Amino acid sequence: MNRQIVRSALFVPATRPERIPKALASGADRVIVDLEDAVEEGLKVEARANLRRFLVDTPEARVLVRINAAEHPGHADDLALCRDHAGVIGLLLPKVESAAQVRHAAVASGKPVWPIVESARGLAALGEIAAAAGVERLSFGSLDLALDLDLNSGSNAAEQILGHARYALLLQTRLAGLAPPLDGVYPAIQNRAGLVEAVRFARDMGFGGLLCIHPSQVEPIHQTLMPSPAELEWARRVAEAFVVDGEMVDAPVLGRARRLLERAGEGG
Amino acid sequence: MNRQIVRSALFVPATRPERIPKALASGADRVIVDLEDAVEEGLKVEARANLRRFLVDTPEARVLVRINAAEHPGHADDLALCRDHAGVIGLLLPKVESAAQVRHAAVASGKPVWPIVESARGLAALGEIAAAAGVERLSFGSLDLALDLDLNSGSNAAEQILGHARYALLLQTRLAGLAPPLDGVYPAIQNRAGLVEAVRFARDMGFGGLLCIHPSQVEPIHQTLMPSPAELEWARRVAEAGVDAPVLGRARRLLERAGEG
Amino acid sequence: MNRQIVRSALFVPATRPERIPKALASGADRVIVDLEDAVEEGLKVEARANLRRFLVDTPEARVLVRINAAEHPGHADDLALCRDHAGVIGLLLPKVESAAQVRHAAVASGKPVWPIVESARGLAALGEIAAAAGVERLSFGSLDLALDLDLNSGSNAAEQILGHARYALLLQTRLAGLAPPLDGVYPAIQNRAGLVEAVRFARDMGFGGLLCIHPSQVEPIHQTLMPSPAELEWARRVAEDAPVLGRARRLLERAGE
Repeated sequence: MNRQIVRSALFVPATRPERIPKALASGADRVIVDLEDAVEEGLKVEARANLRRFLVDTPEARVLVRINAAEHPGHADDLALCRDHAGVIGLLLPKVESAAQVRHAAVASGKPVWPIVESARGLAALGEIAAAAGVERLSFGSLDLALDLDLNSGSNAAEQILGHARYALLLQTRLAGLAPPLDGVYPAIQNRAGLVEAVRFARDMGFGGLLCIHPSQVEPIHQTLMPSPAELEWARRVAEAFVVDGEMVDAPVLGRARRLLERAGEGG
Repeated sequence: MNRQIVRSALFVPATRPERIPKALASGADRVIVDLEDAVEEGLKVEARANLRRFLVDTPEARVLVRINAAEHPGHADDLALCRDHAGVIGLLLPKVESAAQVRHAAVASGKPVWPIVESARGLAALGEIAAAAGVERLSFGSLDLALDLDLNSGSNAAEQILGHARYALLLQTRLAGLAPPLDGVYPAIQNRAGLVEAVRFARDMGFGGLLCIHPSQVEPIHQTLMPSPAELEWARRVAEAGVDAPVLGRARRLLERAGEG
Repeated sequence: MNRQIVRSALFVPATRPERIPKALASGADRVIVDLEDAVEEGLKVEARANLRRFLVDTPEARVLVRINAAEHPGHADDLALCRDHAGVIGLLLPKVESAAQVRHAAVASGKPVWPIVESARGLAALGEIAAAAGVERLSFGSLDLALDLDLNSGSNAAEQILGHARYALLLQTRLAGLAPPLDGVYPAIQNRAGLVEAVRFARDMGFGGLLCIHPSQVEPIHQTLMPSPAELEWARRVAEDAPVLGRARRLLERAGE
């Protein structure tokens, strides 16, 4: 919901509507139907129609939508689509650089916004962005930010620089009282070992999950985020409950126990 | 005093005043009597009484006091204890989240304040906190910060995040012209090798010392901060002569790190 | 060029004017004649004259000049030297701490300014510094910053802190639209392996090049920055999107074209 951990948010282009149910069947916590960078300019109207048809034909489906930003002439149409279909439970706003951009998207759609930091200018304004009314949680465009800062993506030095963006997302999350952020996409679909390392690092620094681009990435993300059997056995008992193994059942312990349950996908 | 290196600041819970003597004789640069985290809510009123009894009974003792946070009902009573006893030479303000909290504590106690940065809010306001009137030096609550940001304490990623926080504390120390800061408590009392690593890393990035939780940690901390014989020879000469401001200042820093401030 | 990659900027002390021609033939992208730290206080006036005579005697020479900081009594004379010689194509301003220091140097010299961030104060005011009129690009004074922050130079902890400071230069470069910055001097002239690693790390985080202190450092810097065969192929084609043109140009400049 607007406060649980999202372990995985899987992109699927609106140009491939047959892949939308496949994305939903992958077990990803959230599916993001993309109308933005994965859809060539000449196919945006067709893509929007494809998404409309999916939502009308599958009313129980729940998805996020990555819309075109305000500079694009289809921004209003994208927002209207988000506004008019109950199945759209939030939208990703790319290239976010101001609080105003967020508010416009949140009010026009009436839906929660996930600002995606993709530039240095967005990072510099993250304080105001994160504090904007309508923001659910933050994420960032790892590749896009690397390009904006002329980094050699994948290098240790680039990761050190991206660490600043990560720190900012984590700090602003806490300051603004947002839901757990998502780490950026790990693009090497064939490198399962590398994905696991990326997930471990994100988890260890307080991210709830990762943005992802192929159904095959879901299993390893979920596996790496999963707490131990012992932590879950304890967490479940603490959730129900009070003295549970010694400590009291206070907000810090429920927040702890309930965070374990959400990392295991046993929230709500 | 308000400018020297403090290599070690050892905590002793106010519920255990019988342990204060050992702390004061451990060689620790400062002893901190704690009224906060190490004292259960139900025993805070009592713990405050124990400290007050220790101060009156031991008028020569010199200690720091870690008071309860600003939003705690006992904050005023903690500040009154710090104000009324000459043996209290400063107070640690936990969970500092604004310059305004520092000012209230500084004016009410009339004693130097040591803000402990241990929350995101604290980091966000570190510029104004460090520059507030009454601040002696900053300290880092690494474990509390880790909890506040949901970090996996001890992991490589967590250490990267804590690096961002340490950088803020060190940069603001310099900008605000504060005395050398203290790095966080290393909790593994039975892991000397771990402690030594934590001290050397802290020292290498400009920290003056570490907060500590058991007398046995004082010796390894002091040993790891002790400058080499070479540094001390050179330092004692530059001191006797007192060569520009920064250079002479570094000579003193070496002498203080050797406990010859 | 005021917006190209500078792969290497080689320091030569003004007390050694005879070494300037060697530095200018080393292949270094820029030569920096130093009037600051490499010159003892008692020789600064003599050194300034050495440079002036060198510039008068050698009009085709193109150099940067590292002047004395704003608070040094010779700051005005150093600036006048930069103003009066057409061969001075820019100046390095040490221990920059305000936009006002940059504007003073830029107006008094009429030349581009290269602020050197070497103090906590400079870091704190970097947004204003980077945005000041006359700034070409930023450079990092890692050894002087390590002194200002009481770091143990060369240690892991010190490099972690320095990394945080490097980020500020990289971020402000992008926000202020400056030319590619230069990373700090790698002091171990005899450790070629360590130099190569320092250059690779710098390049990977977005630095255009390194400040250097010996001509033997130039070749390894240029070789480490040299893109692969495929990267240039693509770069040469795109030469013969606006941000893509920027990346293509960056590649060619890293290859010395």
